[PDB]
Amino acid sequence: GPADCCRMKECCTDRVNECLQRYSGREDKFVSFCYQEATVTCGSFNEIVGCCYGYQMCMIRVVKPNSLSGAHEACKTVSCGNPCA
Amino acid sequence: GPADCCRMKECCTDRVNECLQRYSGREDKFVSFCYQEATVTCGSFNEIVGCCYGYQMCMIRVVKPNSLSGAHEACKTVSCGNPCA
Amino acid sequence: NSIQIGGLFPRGADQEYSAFRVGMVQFSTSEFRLTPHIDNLEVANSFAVTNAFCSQFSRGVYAIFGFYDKKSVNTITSFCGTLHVSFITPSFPTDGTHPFVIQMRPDLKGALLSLIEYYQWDKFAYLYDSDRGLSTLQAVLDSAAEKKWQVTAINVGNINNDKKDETYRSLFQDLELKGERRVILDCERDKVNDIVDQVITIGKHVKGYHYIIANLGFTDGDLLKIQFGGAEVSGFQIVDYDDSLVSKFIERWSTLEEKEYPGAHTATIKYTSALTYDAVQVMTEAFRNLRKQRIEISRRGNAGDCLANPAVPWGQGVEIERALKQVQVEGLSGNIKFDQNGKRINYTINIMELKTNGPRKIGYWSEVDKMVVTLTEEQKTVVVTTILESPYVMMKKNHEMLEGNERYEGYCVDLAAEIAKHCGFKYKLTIVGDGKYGARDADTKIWDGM
Amino acid sequence: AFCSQFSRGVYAIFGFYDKKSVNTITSFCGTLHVSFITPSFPTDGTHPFVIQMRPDLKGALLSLIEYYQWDKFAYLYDSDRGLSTLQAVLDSAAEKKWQVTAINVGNINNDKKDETYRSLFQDLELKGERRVILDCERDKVNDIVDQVITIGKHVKGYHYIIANLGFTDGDLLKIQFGGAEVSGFQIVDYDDSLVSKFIERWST
Amino acid sequence: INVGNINNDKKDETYRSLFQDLELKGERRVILDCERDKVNDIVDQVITIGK
Amino acid sequence: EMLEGNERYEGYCVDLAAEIAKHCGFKYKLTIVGDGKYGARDADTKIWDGM
Ligand SMILES: *[C@@H]1O[C@H](CO)[C@@H](O)[C@H](O)[C@H]1NC(C)=O
Repeated sequence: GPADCCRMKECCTDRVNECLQRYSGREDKFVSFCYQEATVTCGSFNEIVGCCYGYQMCMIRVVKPNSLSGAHEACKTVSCGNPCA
Repeated sequence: GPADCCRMKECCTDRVNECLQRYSGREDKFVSFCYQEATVTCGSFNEIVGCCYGYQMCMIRVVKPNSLSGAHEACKTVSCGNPCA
Repeated sequence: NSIQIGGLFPRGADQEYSAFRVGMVQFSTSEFRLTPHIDNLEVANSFAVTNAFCSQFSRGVYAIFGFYDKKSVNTITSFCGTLHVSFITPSFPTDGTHPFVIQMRPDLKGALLSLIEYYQWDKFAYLYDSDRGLSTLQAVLDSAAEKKWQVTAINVGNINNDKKDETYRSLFQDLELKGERRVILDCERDKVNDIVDQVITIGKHVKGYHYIIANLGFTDGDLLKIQFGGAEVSGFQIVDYDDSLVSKFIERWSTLEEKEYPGAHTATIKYTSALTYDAVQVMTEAFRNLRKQRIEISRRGNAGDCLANPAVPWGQGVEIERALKQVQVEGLSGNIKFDQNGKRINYTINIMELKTNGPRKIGYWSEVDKMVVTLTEEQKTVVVTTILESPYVMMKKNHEMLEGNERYEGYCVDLAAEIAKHCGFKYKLTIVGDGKYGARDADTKIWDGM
Repeated sequence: AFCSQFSRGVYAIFGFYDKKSVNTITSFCGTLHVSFITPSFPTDGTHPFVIQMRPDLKGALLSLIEYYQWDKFAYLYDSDRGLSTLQAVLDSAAEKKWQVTAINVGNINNDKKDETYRSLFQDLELKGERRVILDCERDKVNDIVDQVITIGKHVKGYHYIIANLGFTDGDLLKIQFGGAEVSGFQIVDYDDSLVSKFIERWST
Repeated sequence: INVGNINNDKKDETYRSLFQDLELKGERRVILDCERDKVNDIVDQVITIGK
Repeated sequence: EMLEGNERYEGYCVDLAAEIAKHCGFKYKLTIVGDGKYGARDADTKIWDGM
């Protein structure tokens, strides 16, 4: 049906987070993986960019092992950037 | 300075609504004008598309004179569509 | 100076009564001697508890030492509260303000939560039963809401033992589904053991799982079962055997004959029994302090019927209560002191971890300082996946006459030889099964290929 | 009181119990073979010589949650009727994908409770949760409702589920016009002819 | 809008219709010039409809 | 000479820098290396010089 922006973002963050939860304690390794899955399920306007690029980057640089919850809670409000290129 | 999505959308709807409030009874006529100004103030990833396209179309098709408040309240949750095209 | 004190021992509790008698012998003095009246009952039965309590009351006991269950505990608290008779118990601490009750067992909540924070657990599983009450559950749920924890609360107490086989397999199946490894067991030792056996049976004791046993009896049960399993296990110990007091006590305990004192011949002692011993100490010191303060608590006449309405309490009771609560002594559970309500204060809960060689204390937990840590602490053949492409990997003409990496020739083969030569490992060249490089299937979302 | 009734030689007893006293009643009625009938909450287990008038609310609640398709919500409970329902919805949350926030409102004293609720719903604002289940006695329900209206969370977008058989027993006129969805359970249908006649006699 | 001519006995839905009509225009900013009692009444009705 | 900061410099690596910083979401300040060398290890003092 119709595609959105806000919906895609909220879905993106949630799916990434829920995904990283299965990988607890190795979490810092799998961020890009879970972001890939999340981009697949939530869709993206540009396949390269993904659902939310900025959230992905913030998580990748911030996330430390077992620190997930706080990291996501800090990073989920971040600007996603341009979902074009 | 990333422009995100949601922030831009909520900004778009808010500016459109706030602008259309200034024109009473002419509300259905000035929708495109206020959408132009709102896209200007909130910025857009594609200048042609605007901040939120689906909201613009929704307002244009729904809004009738003096019906502003309800029309906006109905149209502000709608999907914006593809921001890059 | 005969001091009559009633006592309640659940049928099947031996070492507790043994340690009780040992306490009677060791803390005995020429000044005064405690004269216990022991009454065995069904602890879960409220009626039985009521009958026993009123029996002790009519006998005119100055204090009662006993046990309770989630079912019977309110009977004890209410009756002791009404008749002003002091009750001392090793059983789980009551959540609330209960007068005329002295709870020997320390509160485990703080130690547990601090332990969770120590291991940095964001998400885990909580297995509980309703025996000692849901107080701990409420605690970890409120703390889970506060600290943003995702906790799975599962009641294993309502599962019947007759029909429980596939129930636990399904339990840990659902638990494996979410990939949650970390698991906390808050249960009676029997249920714990059962769950453990189910775990080893289902092979959930392998590496990657972390179990936290919540109780003071971590070394009292058999840890040899999952010891070699390869999963981390952590827990709490209220009795330090490295202490001189506990060491000498244990020497005398081990020299005791099993025939006279049941289950008293052992290297260790259950924390409940130890708490009983320490309780005997507390009572002795209490009445001693009563005699030193020159206050006579002696009963003038018989107490009469406990049920008789309106109930009238004796005055002396309050004095005996204050006497007990003001006691501070040294014992197997460490420093023993009480607050106004009767809960334990200034306890030290040794935080212990099960390792390969055996259990070891990694730290201790205090009511103030929280968790404080004690003393800080071949070559496998590399599997090389590759695909056939020219001239990267190709089959030799004579390849049927050869075996292993000698079968393949190509750029990537030589490059593999070089990489292995520089990195210093033995390598096994293998061709990928599906014969693809790599991809994500749009349906199954599974990565295929090398 | 029970032994008083017993010595008088009564053939049956009708009464109420609490989470504390219920074991006394069950044990005594079971031992002395005296039948006990009560409106109070059902005991969880098999207890003889007790006839529980109150129906089980668990199934209705869980099925309702499934009906509204709630993935995540907040569960407000107290320690008065027991944690049985809480344990139930937690186990069912474990079976399903549910994310449940359990908060104990029972240990909060009524004299000092003002900011306790503001902080409560503050923590509820943290997660942004707009779906909330109240499992409490009518009094706590009413108090929590008043606090909800005060902080203005009874407006549209919020969904409250009151768990009890007394949904119409408390005052609903308060949040009725608030614009927020409220759902609950009723064990007494006033549309029934029997109940209608009873009410006609009752009001007089 | 004159809120003074409304009788206290029959006034329930009158305020609901008032603020509904006020919702029509989307009006948020509102000035109350009234006696303390009428002020209290209007305020309470505002809390009731959650505005 | 009339500009200041990152506006002083232009080039391939500058634009690429802008892109990297835009992608990684940080504020960057372009600076020229002191010794004016790329990088090397002195065989004697074992000290790295350069960027
Ligand atoms: C003993 O307990 C009290 C109660 O919290 C505490 O303030 C005090 O610091 C404790 N003493 C020690 C040595 O832990």
